[PDB]
Amino acid sequence: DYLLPESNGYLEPENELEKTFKVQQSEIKSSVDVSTANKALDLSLKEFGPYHIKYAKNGTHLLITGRKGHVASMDWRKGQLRAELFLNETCHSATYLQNEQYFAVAQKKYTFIYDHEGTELHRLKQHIEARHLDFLPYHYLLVTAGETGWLKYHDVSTGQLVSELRTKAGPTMAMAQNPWNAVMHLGHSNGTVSLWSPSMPEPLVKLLSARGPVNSIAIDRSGYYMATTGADRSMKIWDIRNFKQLHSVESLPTPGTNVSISDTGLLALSRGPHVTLWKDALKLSGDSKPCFGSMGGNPHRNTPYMSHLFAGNKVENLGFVPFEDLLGVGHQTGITNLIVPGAGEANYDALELNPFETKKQRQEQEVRTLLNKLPADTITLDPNS
Amino acid sequence: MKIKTIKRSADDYVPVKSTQESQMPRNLNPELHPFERAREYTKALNATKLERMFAKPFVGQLGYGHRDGVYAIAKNYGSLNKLATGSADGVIKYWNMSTREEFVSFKAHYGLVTGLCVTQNFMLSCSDDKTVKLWSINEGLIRTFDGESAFQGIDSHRENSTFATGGAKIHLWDVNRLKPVSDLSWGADNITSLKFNQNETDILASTGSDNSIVLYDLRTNSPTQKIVQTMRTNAICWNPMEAFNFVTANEDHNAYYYDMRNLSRSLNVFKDHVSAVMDVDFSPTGDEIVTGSYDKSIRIYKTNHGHSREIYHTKRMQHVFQVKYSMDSKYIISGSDDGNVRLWRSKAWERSNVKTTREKNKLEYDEKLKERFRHMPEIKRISRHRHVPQVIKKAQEIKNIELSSIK
Amino acid sequence: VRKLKHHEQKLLKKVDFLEWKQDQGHRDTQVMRTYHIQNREDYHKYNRICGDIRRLANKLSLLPPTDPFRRKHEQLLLDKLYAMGVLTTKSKISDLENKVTVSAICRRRLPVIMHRLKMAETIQDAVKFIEQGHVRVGPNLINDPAYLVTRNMEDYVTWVDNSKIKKTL
RNA sequence: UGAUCCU
RNA sequence: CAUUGGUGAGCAGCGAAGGAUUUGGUGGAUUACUAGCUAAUAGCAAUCUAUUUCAAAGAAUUCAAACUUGGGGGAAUGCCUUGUUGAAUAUUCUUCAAGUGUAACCUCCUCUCAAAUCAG
Repeated sequence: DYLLPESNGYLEPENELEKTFKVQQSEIKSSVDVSTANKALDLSLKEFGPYHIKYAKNGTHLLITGRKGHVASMDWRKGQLRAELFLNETCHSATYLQNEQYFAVAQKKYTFIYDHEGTELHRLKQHIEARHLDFLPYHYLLVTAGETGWLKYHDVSTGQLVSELRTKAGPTMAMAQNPWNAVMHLGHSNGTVSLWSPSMPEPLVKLLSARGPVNSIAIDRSGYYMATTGADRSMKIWDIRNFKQLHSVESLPTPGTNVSISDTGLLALSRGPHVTLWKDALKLSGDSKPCFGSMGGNPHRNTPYMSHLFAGNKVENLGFVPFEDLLGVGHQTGITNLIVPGAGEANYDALELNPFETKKQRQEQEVRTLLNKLPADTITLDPNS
Repeated sequence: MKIKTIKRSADDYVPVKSTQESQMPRNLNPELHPFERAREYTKALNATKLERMFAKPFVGQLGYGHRDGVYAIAKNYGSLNKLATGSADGVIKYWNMSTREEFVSFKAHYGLVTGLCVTQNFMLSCSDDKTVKLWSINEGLIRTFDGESAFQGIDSHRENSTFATGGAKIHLWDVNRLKPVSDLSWGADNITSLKFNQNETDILASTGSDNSIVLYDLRTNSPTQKIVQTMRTNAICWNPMEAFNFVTANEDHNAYYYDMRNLSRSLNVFKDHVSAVMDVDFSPTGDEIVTGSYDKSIRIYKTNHGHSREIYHTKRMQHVFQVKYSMDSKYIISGSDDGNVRLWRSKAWERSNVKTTREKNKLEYDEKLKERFRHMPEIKRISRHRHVPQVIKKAQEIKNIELSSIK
Repeated sequence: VRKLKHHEQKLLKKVDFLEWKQDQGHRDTQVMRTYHIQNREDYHKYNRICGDIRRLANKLSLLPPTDPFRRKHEQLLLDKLYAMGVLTTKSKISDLENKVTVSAICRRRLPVIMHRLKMAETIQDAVKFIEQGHVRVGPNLINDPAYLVTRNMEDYVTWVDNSKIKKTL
């Protein structure tokens, strides 16, 4: 416990009169240290479509996918850029599967698996739609939910299809994989998120999450609380460990396009022109219920921790850097990294992921993970069963 | 409005010198570490499949061995490097475990030798033609001890520099003596084997050719107990660790391990083998018993489990007649009817290399994992398994058939 | 990726990241190599029809043999596929499953046609000339390099008039 | 752990 | 000799305080101009926060839901379907077969060309 060398950043009001959420990002960029203040990027690439964002599980490479033709893998911290592909088919998402050397893009029809340089490795005959393209490196399993009812699991270690699960739910409106559990979460128009394992052809458990369609879903690091948003201007705080929505934030001004969860407990809600993050909102009490406005400054009622409004955009998606305190918000013209104080964890474990990794360390670690892949039957509702 | 962020500081995690190794900050928070069962399970399965890939028991033989067949192997109990092998022709051959070559060899007996045993180097070769001969290791035939029985056995004794013979009658000799001191018999029959225990060395275990086990006490010059067993017994071994229990090998394909306090109930039974188990030998740890059959096969198993975790066989050895365990618990010497004494591992994956402490701590961790992931079935199919020969697999099938007809 | 060890190899028995069985040996790319098609999906735009040839060629082989519709419709298939030149011969019926490749329909492509006629030196130089707007098929200058040209249209490809590469030859 | 083939 | 080739010298000739070339960057147009942001009848634009929350309104194919699959084989192991068997309480689940059943899962094809070189 005392070996833990680095401690989180904080944000403190210092008055009741002074307010926490009112800080702006140019105002933040004054006091943050120079490399960390400079780690906020403004990539306005206004020519192509709205931009999809994903950092790798280590923050070392950023992958972006504009809706029209852009596919871009930068070695994000440095000036290096690996991939810049212009496919005139339209794309939806992308993820690095194992390392920055191999990634996968979610196109109009077919998923593509791709080299760092931008070369074509593997076009999938299957995956005939691809809306959410997500990965779990602990099974080496690219799990993809298109606009189809089905859900496809490709084991890119072997390079073969594991399984394909028809939901009977229709087009997938959301998918968030569980880091702690590797159960997949699919969200559809009935207000229903289904938990999934590749073995079980019926879902593990269905959840009538909200009314209307599922806008998005996002899961804790601990796998305890998953924050779900419907298109009904509502966001539920599901505690998966006992399958209860802790708080039901009703009547947003606009339904959130996405939700995202940091490591230390931050929650990101992006209505699209606005991005708003709460601190410690996932806890058990309804005092920790995330609320927009606490009248009278009552400590029980909970205000948002950090706010932002995008002027000329309706942003697409967002994702924290997993070890740093920023979050990449993909807007129509591009990418902002909005600086949080305490979102990411300060003390990573190198033996799990390496944010500072040599290429020789990388090819050691890749072989280490491929030795430690699990075959797909081990995806279960509990890791420990 | 206190504004504070995370700073990696770009110097702690990435070191100054180019020759300096990386700093490796760890957080053992379980949220960072998702799979404590499954990833450790896959490491254990990798280790078990690797130990099936690291299943290379064979080292080599000792020299070119006997032409006529090894029947008894003596080991000097101080000498970890040297050993002795007696042939039914009568040629005694002495080997060094480093060189694996004949240190010295002698035309001992024109009859068979039945046992070689070592007490002051000094070797003692018991015959079929009523003669034991005393040889020294650098020359030959110091003194021959002539007895009235054709010598069905021998055993050494460290204290008072003594050795008894096994025969029709067991009669205890000394080094200086040419006639024995005292001759013992519980029952009036020829005795197949003898063994002094090593600690509280005065006690002896004496098999009996008409299905007998006697426990001889040198302090009384009289046996102190005898259980008349079902079938006759081949050979014996006292554990060097426990010093009051011993395993013996029986005429049926079964080895029984008995206790000096209670012979009326055995400590244990072991029946993986398919023929008359020739020889047993016990680890200096006291962990595992290794036993060689009349069948062309040896087997290693631990004392408490009771079933063969390890089985040894190959092409050019048969009816092995003898198996002798290490001084250092690391390698078993294996005598042959085929005459050639092979050097075999105690564990085929355990290697002689003194290990770098990265891989050594990893190997200790992996086998610790192998035990806490033991009784899972998918681990079990790789953990039991290795090739068994065709007739012996059929012979185990035959034994299961006959025991199924019995019940 | 690693020239991995003797001890690594046996544990990673079935894995690969370069040649997959769903990736079908990267066979399509070897045709995308030899004919230099711009988009990938042009291959699967031929191969989605190419099985559709065989899917009619197979079930017309399942009719009774002297079914007077069967021999007539197969002739109507084969005269059509012989006008487009995607098979060399028309006498046998067996080309409808053996000769119908993506490479055979892809060697009825436009720069393959000019590359046969040696107006161009290589294949990709003809593609560059179509992109430059130098070529025409009878009446029309064609901009598209991916032109399906029939056997009977093959005489109509000339250089376009007043050019700088028609005066080059 | 196992199970095929040829004189 | 035509050089109708340019170099090269030159000259006539043109010719206002230089001429000729080559390129970087940026701005302007490249469709016909009604302002920016937001939660939008309004507020903002130095700010929406210590009115943004109560309130109302808000839940069908009783489970319609691959309109998407290169083509042949098969499709062991899966699944699907009914046939058929047991259990629990009119339905799931155990068990089992029949399926020129099957976008899982196995192979064959969807490469070898009047392109060129090369012996004869």
